[PDB]
Amino acid sequence: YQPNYFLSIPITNKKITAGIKVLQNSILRQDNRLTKAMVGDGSFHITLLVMQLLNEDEVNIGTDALLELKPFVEEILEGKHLTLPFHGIGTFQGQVGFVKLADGDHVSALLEIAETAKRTFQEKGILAGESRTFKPHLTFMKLSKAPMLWKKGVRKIEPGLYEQFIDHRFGEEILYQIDLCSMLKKKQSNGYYHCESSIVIGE
Repeated sequence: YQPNYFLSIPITNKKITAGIKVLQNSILRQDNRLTKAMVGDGSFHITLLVMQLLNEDEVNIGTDALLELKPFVEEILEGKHLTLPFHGIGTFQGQVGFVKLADGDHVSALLEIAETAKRTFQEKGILAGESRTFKPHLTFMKLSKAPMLWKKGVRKIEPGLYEQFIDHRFGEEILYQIDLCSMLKKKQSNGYYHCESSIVIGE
């Protein structure tokens, strides 16, 4: 199915987003027509769960399900913060560029949170989650965002473009806020997705 909503972990560590800005700019000085492929300032996030919310009631139901999820995430973390280290760069078939989530104990915990999120939402009547493997990543560019690129010979992200950032430590994000975000609504003033509601997992 086509999702229109998602649970989002926003990137709040300014060092991470500043490092990505540098990466994006270095790519652009090499090839400036990649401008519209870059994800917008202020939009950086990890997608935790996708879903469909198709009316006002369902948007309210999503918000309820997010609230209900909070204690579950607290249970899962067992008194330790979840730290997500962002290191290196990867692509999905040369069309989507992303900062990689480093391997570690956090990946399994994150996956557990994603599956518990999927269950919590479905038990409230929300079509959520996917059948494909959860592979969290921090997107910085998508060629699909700039349709004219095909139309003029740019049909893959040149791996040389981000060569210098291949083993760049962008930084670490501690899980705290989880946002319920609209994919299709107008973005916030600061560049972030439209947010229906948020919880904090935190403190």
